[PDB]
Amino acid sequence: NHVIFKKISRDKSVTIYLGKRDYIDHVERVEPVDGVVLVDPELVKGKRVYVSLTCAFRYGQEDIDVMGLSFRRDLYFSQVQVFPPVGASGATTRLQESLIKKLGANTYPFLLTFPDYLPCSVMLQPAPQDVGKSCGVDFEIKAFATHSTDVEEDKIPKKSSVRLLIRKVQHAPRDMGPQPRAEASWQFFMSDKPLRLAVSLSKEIYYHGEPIPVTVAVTNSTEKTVKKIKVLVEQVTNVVLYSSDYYIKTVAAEEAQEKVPPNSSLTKTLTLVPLLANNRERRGIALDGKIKHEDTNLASSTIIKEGIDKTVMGILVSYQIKVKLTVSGLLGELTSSEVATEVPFRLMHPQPEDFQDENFVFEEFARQNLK
Amino acid sequence: NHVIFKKISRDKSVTIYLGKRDYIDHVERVEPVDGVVLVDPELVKGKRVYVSLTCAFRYGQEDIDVMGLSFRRDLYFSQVQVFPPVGASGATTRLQESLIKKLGANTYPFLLTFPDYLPCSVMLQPAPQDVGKSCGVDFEIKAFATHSTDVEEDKIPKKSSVRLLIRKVQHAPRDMGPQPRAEASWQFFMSDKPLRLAVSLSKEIYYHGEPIPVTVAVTNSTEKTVKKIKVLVEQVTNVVLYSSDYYIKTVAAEEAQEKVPPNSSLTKTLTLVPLLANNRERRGIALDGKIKHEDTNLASSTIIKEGIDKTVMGILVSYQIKVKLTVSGLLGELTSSEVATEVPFRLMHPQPEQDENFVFEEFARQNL
Amino acid sequence: NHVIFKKISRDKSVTIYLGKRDYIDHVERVEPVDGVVLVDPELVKGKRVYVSLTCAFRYGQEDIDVMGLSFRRDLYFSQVQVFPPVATTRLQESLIKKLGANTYPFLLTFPDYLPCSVMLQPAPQDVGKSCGVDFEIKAFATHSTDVEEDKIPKKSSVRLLIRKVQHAPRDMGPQPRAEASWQFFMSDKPLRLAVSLSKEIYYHGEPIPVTVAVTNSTEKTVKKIKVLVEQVTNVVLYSSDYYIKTVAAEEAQEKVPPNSSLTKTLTLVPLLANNRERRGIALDGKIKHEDTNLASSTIIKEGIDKTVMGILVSYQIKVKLTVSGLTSSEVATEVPFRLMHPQPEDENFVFEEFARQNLKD
Amino acid sequence: PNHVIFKKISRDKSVTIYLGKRDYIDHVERVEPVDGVVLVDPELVKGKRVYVSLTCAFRYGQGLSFRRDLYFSQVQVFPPVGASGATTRLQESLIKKLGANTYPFLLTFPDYLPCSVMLQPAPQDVGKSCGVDFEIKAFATHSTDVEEDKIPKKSSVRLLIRKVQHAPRDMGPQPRAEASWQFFMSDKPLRLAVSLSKEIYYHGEPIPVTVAVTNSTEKTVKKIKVLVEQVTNVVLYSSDYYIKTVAAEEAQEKVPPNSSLTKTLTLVPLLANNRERRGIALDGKIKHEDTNLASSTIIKEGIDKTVMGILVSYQIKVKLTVSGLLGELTSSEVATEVPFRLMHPQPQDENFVFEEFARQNL
Ligand SMILES: O=P(O)(O)O[C@H]1[C@H](OP(=O)(O)O)[C@@H](OP(=O)(O)O)[C@H](OP(=O)(O)O)[C@@H](OP(=O)(O)O)[C@H]1OP(=O)(O)O
Ligand SMILES: O=P(O)(O)O[C@H]1[C@H](OP(=O)(O)O)[C@@H](OP(=O)(O)O)[C@H](OP(=O)(O)O)[C@@H](OP(=O)(O)O)[C@H]1OP(=O)(O)O
Ligand SMILES: O=P(O)(O)O[C@H]1[C@H](OP(=O)(O)O)[C@@H](OP(=O)(O)O)[C@H](OP(=O)(O)O)[C@@H](OP(=O)(O)O)[C@H]1OP(=O)(O)O
Ligand SMILES: O=P(O)(O)O[C@H]1[C@H](OP(=O)(O)O)[C@@H](OP(=O)(O)O)[C@H](OP(=O)(O)O)[C@@H](OP(=O)(O)O)[C@H]1OP(=O)(O)O
Repeated sequence: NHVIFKKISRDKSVTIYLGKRDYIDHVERVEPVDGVVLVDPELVKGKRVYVSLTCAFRYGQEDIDVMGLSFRRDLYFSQVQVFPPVGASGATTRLQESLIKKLGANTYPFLLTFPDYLPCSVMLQPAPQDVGKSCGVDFEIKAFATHSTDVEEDKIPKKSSVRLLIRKVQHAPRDMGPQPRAEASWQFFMSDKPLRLAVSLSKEIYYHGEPIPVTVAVTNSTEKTVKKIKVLVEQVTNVVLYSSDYYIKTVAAEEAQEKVPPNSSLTKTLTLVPLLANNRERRGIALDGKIKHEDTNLASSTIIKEGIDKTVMGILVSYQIKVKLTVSGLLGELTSSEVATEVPFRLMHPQPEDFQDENFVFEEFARQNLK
Repeated sequence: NHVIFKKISRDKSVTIYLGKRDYIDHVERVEPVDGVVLVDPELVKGKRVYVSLTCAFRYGQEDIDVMGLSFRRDLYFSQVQVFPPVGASGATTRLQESLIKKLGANTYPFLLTFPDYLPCSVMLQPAPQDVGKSCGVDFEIKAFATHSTDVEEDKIPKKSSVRLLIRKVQHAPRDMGPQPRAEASWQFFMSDKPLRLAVSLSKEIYYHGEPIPVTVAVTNSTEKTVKKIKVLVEQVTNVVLYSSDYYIKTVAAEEAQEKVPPNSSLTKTLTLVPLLANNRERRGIALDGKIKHEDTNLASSTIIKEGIDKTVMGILVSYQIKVKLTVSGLLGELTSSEVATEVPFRLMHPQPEQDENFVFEEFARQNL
Repeated sequence: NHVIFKKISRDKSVTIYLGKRDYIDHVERVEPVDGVVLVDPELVKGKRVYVSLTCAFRYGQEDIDVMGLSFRRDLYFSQVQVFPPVATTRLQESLIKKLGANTYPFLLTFPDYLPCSVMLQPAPQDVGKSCGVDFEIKAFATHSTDVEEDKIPKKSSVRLLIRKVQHAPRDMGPQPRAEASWQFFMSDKPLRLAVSLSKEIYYHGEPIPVTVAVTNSTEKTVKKIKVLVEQVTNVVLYSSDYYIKTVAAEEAQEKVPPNSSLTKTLTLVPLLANNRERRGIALDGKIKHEDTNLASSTIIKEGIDKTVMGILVSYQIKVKLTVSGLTSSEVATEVPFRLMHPQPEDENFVFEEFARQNLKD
Repeated sequence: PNHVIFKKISRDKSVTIYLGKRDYIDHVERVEPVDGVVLVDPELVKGKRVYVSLTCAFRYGQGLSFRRDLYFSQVQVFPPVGASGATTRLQESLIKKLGANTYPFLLTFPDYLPCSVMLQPAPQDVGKSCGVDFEIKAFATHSTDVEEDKIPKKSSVRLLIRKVQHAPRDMGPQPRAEASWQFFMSDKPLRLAVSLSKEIYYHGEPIPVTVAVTNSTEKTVKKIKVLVEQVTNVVLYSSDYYIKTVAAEEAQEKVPPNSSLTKTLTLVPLLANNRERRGIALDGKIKHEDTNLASSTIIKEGIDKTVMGILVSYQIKVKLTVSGLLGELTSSEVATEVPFRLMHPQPQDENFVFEEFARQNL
């Protein structure tokens, strides 16, 4: 059963059908938006019906289209005509061809393609402690009807329109970077001996929901005890349009039970899973959708393409493993600083997959809320 | 108008005020860091506020897909309590007394002294051709607030803290004593006939921006021609912690093509001024600050104190005048020889020398 | 039968005879090099013959298409004249008698500030180049003309690469056990590891009785115990190369469950013989020679800068505990000890080529 | 112009062999095959078979003490085999110019052979004469009795050709060496850097050796000597070793305390430089005029070096004579080596002049 997402305009004149809510970016290419518009022929008599794909960065408010939104920047706009029909007006995908058959003769196809220079779905609502405002990158699919007045002013009524907020979701490319690895050593004041920390991850790209095995090697040649080893997944968010806001938040944390006594070395693998589920507080962190929606996750790592200015991504999201060592007789006595190293990794969704029609269930596009 | 440098914590609970960005080391003693912390009493209710001075050597940089590798050694750490007041700083300066008056109650003094065994501000980012990694000696003044609970679980909150990267700048001492010319001579025998090179400087210590008069005296009793004379100021950098990196870079150069023929002598005085300004490329040379900052200069000569192991200086910086003579060899020979000598000198900043009217300025140093 | 080691110059003008290939350093003093040079009087007419003792640190090897890079530092040089002649040992007096009237004595002494024979050829996985400390005894002839123009002809010379071998001193103070203990808290409950050796100094070939005592008051299980002899090598001239290699190992699968304690004594013998791979380890001679052993522990003398030793060699017992954690954690600790040769103590002479015997696989 | 053709005739005049060259080019990628023609007297080869063999052999001694065959190949020229038409223009042209009793042969070289190398020891040298020889032999076989065939010497003719090493299309990285010495009681180093313009030099080409002495010592570098040393390793039958100076240059410059000199000396390693032609690896006999220094051996990937018979390599040796040193603070020389390779440069009918194969003497 292929689930199809539909939304109908206030005036019932235009209905939009999409195969998915979420379209895959796997770096090499992006999945195009293929769907159909079902028009009521009586209600579109002498009208033109279009479908637009808009990518926009917004800052100040929670939607690209709200009265007195502090700042909007359009990253991409594309528009096609569905009605009256253009060319052969035959489908291009099996989904379209199948939907046209299942829905009848007032059904017209549209295909809107994504370019390679766009970010993925990223948005952020600040927590009470955070300076800076709500911002996001939204993807709007809008089917709307236009008509002519005798005074020579075309009209685009809201009641004749349907807008869907789709997600552009980051899935992994064919390859991945070298095994992440860090070495750090500290010689404390009045010490002749190093505290050595080595950190390794199994791989460079992890999937949302996948456990991250952080292997930690503390070599303690000091007379001090490592009292605690904390391993964090930190999310780093840089708003790079309108306002240079910066967020760094723990989205996963594990504290080892082992201490590392003087003149000894411990090697240990801690497993973390960075998940929105882990976080009571869903504000102050880069998400791929609205806080109130259930299908909303952590933002995937931004992947900047060669020779694309990072500013047109709007919000930069990166992840790192932070290993923090609490050392006895140190904080207050010999340092006012932390003992930590970071290892960067990328977090995204898994690689994508590699005769008769399908059986269609219809569902309202509106995403499900939490509880 | 005395300019005062202020910086405020993310949470606005703690603000730090310093008389200067740069504290003078003149060998005999180092200028202490005297300043005040302005605390918001509502936001530090039942908290302690401290100020630390940390000197640390660091080695390692962030390369993409290159293994993360870092080394830090603390060369000095000191901490006083500013709030609630106890007079940890043991006494008062006029600057503190004046700033307390101008800023209100909730203003509390701190004094952190430097010892005599520390290097001065030295750091280095490698150029593409250079083998080793970014390293430096940093001086951090940090004002931070702790809770009664933050001391027990060792998570001093970042938003309640403010850190300034000050410079420890090398000035010459007073009572320097009268100064010998820095001079040497070499006899290069070529077919048992001497090419004599004497190099002389006016003095041994020069100041940043001061012209260096290099007198070169070539006495050529050989049958060969000195075809070319190059005079350089070379900076020599030895990283002496974690990794034995070595850099030698020209920071000033003068080339005459004026020639010294057989059985003749030339004396020539070239003036060179070693300046960071002269260098398009600001990487691969020891600086006293970040490349991107405007107030950044060439590092001063390291001054190792009696009975201090040079390794605790982290980066050794020295300067020398290099004289290169291109010598012809015998007429119809497709190639010539080059002889060179060095004269060391030291490069540093000059000897040092009712309320005031205070202008307040963000600590952040100006970019280029 | 006292075996005497001889070697002759290309031109047959100078022949050198030594009592030994290997001279004993027992810390208090070093055995001096006493030998004789046999000259052909026809071929040395109006020439001077000298014998030099050189100790030198060397760094660098010959790699194809890799930039040639070498460093040499002489740590000691001494020279005496043997011919024409200018104390004596019985060995010299006896050899002079047995060899004839063209035989002349030399004595070269070692000072107390030198390392012992240490060298290293890197294994494929190792960064850093071949390096070593060599001891050369060289007999050579100069002409009345060679002193005026700084040339010494190679054919008139003969060089022996002797070893300076580290032995323990005599009348040594009695030895404390080499022992440490660690408490590894896991959820605020201690895993205690004690490691103890019978003594501080062991001899090459001597078994090392390592007593390991795990007291496990944790809720976790010690799944596995590894006990190693590790050799640690620090090149402290020219390049700060670092090598750490297992030269002996025992791995029990013996487990220590929660709220229990196990004591075990393993015997290890750190030997070059144990190691198929003879590269990447500090040796007292060339890999290809049969008499070659593991380097002895470096013995730095009071107020001697360790850098003039060239290569620092130390040994330690490493204990690794695999501990459960639901995979597992591994904790490890070291106990240092020193490894060297035992305390030290006419004839009929057999003559033998100095050249050391290779490994007839 | 005039293509010179090398001919030799059998004692009995029955078989004559014609070659385009005395010397066949090995340029690493491939080796030039031996293409020639045999002219038979049809009366004197009536009912006989004529063959041509290419033999490569290592020899040691002067019966030869030791011989090892490195390669053997043989073709039939007479009676004619297949079409019997030429394969090269040289053959086709020679057949036309010489007549209908002329038959072609092609003998190919494989890639696993050394080049022409031989050595006659000097009086001071231990070890005997040895070399790698390349023989082209045309001979007739016949049968008078059914129990055997016979190979008479008078019906045969042998040429000793050279396999000459010419440079490949590529070249190794620029040769470079650094050496430093701390003398006993000297805190301070004597540094020597050596560089060559390139990795491959040609016979007769000047070698610019750039020498950089940095003298931080209180001693004087009194002399800088630069040698081209030839190193010869006999790797069959007897492990003989020769190292000989084939070129030497001494700079006039001294390097005084706390100074540095950079200086380029030019050397040309040539057999001509050497009065003594014995004890050095040559590409031919001492007595012949066209004889040169052996080219550098080029060992191919996965070929055991022993089948090369004689290994020849070249190096630049730089020797520094230092004051107050030899006798006082060392019994040793101050020197470094930089390896390089030495070989020959990268590599209508014609009008034929005929010449006896025998090489010209000095
Ligand atoms: O972001 P942080 O890790 O907290 O540290 C930064 C960083 O300082 P360091 O990396 O040298 O510690 C900035 O330097 P850049 O990385 O941007 O080059 C520095 O800026 P300046 O050194 O140019 O002053 C800035 O300080 P500032 O507040 O002046 O921007 C400082 O942040 P902190 O306020 O935490 O020290
Ligand atoms: O390299 P060359 O220019 O040919 O000269 C060398 C050199 O002697 P000279 O420099 O006096 O000519 C060798 O000694 P050094 O002078 O380099 O120290 C000498 O051998 P010795 O080292 O034993 O003196 C050797 O002669 P030999 O090969 O007989 O050892 C001789 O080379 P030639 O033999 O080619 O003359
Ligand atoms: O010709 P040299 O430059 O003097 O060097 C060789 C070489 O010494 P190196 O190893 O230092 O190059 C031999 O050692 P290997 O090269 O074969 O490893 C060594 O003999 P050992 O192998 O026994 O050390 C031999 O001396 P000898 O021929 O007496 O055995 C010695 O040349 P010398 O004969 O002049 O010492
Ligand atoms: O032994 P032979 O049957 O008489 O052969 C000789 C001999 O050759 P080999 O010694 O290499 O076997 C000559 O050698 P040398 O006395 O000259 O060293 C050689 O002389 P060239 O190399 O000077 O030519 C001559 O060759 P050729 O006939 O070309 O003059 C060649 O003759 P055969 O091959 O005809 O016997």
